[PDB]
Amino acid sequence: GSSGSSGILFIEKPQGGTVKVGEDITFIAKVKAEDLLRKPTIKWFKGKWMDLASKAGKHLQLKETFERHSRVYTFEMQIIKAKDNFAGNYRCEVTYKDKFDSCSFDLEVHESTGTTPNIDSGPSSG
Repeated sequence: GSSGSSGILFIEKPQGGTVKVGEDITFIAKVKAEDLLRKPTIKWFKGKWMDLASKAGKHLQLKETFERHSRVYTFEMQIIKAKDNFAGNYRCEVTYKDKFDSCSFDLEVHESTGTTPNIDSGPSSG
């Protein structure tokens, strides 16, 4: 197990997944906050240069919410009509007054069914 962690700041992390072509997927990402006057900013990226941040407009839409109840923020990433181009390696950058944290995940895109299924191979149920 090559996983090392120690009292990380980024409470929750956006666990990558696999969305079908044309489907809509959302990610979760929370951060430990102490102050209220200040608010941390999150920037979503993709590929090498592709910055989802600027891509957010139609096919993509980001989300952000604050919870003074626990002083923790929760940023989400709503991806609409996920195209085969949305697949690859994602990245997250959150620069907070206190400390900064970054996390990256993986996203997969499967071809949405269109025409009748072809000869398959394997067991079935139901």
